[PDB]
Parts: sequence; C-alpha cells; structure tokens
Amino acid sequence: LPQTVRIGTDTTYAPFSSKDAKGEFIGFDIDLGNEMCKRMQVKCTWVASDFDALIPSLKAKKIDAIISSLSITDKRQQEIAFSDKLYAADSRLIAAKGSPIQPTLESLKGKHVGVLQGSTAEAYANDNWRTKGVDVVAYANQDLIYSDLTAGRLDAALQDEVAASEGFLKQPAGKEYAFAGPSVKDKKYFGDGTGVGLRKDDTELKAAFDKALTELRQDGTYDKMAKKYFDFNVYG
Ligand SMILES: NC(=[NH2+])NCCC[C@H](N)C(=O)O
Ligand SMILES: [Cl-]
Ligand SMILES: [Cl-]
Ligand SMILES: [Cl-]
Repeated sequence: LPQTVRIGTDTTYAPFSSKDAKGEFIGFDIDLGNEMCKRMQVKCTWVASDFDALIPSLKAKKIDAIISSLSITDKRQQEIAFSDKLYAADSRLIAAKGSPIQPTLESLKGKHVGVLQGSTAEAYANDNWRTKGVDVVAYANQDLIYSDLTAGRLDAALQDEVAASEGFLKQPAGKEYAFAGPSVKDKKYFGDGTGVGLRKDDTELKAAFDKALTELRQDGTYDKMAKKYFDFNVYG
C-alpha cells in the first residue's frame, strides 16, 4: 500500500461530497473514506476533480482511488475495479413542483434535461432520450445543473435520488422542485450501488478498503456516520 492514498472526488454532490464554507470537503463519502483510511493505517489526500475526470485520473495514476458516489456498472468493471458496495444509488428526475414530467420519452418531448458529464444518468439519457430528440444537456458538475434548473434553462434534471433530495430538494434552492415520477430502473446503465473505484491491478489496496469497510459496518460506525445525513437505510 502507498504511505499516502490519493482519493479523487467531485465535490458537487451533497450530501456525499461537497465543500463547506471554509473549503473543507464534507459529506458521507468523505466520512467513509477517512474512516477506511484510519483503519487501513494509511494517510489520505483528498483531490477534487470534475466527475468525468476521475476515471481518467485513476488510470493515469494521478489518484489511487475514487470515492465519489461511483456506481458499480458492467461498463466500468471492464476498465477499473471496485471495492465492495458503500451504499445504494438510483437515478430519478426532478422538475418544478406540479410538473407532469415522467421519466419516459413521451413525457420528455420538447423538454430540456440536464445530466452530469461522465455519469450513469448521462449514459442512460443520451442513449434513450437524446437520440430520440429530447434536448439532453451534459454538465461539468451537478451544481451547474441545479443552477440552470432554477434559472429556467432546464425543465428537468436526472441524477442520483439521494443527492437530489438531500442536496437540493431539502435545501433553499430546491423548495420549488420535486421528484418527477419514480426512479428509473435499468440494470445495464445504473449498476448496483456505489464503490471505491481502483485500478484493476491494485489488489492489495482493494483488499484493504474491503477489510476496513467490513470492519466499520460490523462495529456500527457505518450506521452512526449515516445518521448525520439520512433518516433511512442508505446502504440498501
Ligand atoms: N460526486 C459525484 N458527482 N458523483 C456523481 C455520481 C453519479 C452516478 N452514481 C455515477 O456513478 O455515474
Ligand atoms: Cl476535510
Ligand atoms: Cl496513519
Ligand atoms: Cl453484509
């Protein structure tokens, strides 16, 4: 294991990863990463990046791990490895309160829909909606999506359900917004939970993260840290 593990994250996805008023990284991903590093007896350096630059940075050895609500998908397992599941993640649309929008091609006719570049939401929306004439706009970060949604430039946005609820719907900017239909189920695109992204050959590092994650779940640390942000079973 390296003496210092470099962990990449995109800090625009509260409650998982974001910045506080002093610029410190905060959220459930940060708490999990720091606790796992403590148990692994390694020092940790957090590195902020746009989400779509995380896998390229990991492959180029600029970072050693990704903790950034990274969904475990078949496509990504062909290029990188993952730790065991950190928590569940499903994608769901948001739109103005009272909107008739549903996550269907018919409902989205003539709508402007924002997605994060590099995300499972972008991959799903581009293949199923953009090809079929929905104006799917990809963004460098999720904060730009929420801002364009509030400016009226977007009609809807697709992202992880827990991030939209806690990071936007339950925040001042999101009071005028709500979920638009149910979460989207699609095995191929959305994967099964999130994990620490790692290079495929870093077998010792994966085993260390997996061991620390099991240990923090066994002793109840996982649930106690989760309580700060969630009143439900985020693990799934
Ligand atoms: N920190 C972030 N911006 N995370 C975005 C994650 C979205 C989705 N779970 C994915 O893996 O594509
Ligand atoms: Cl910090
Ligand atoms: Cl240490
Ligand atoms: Cl288990």
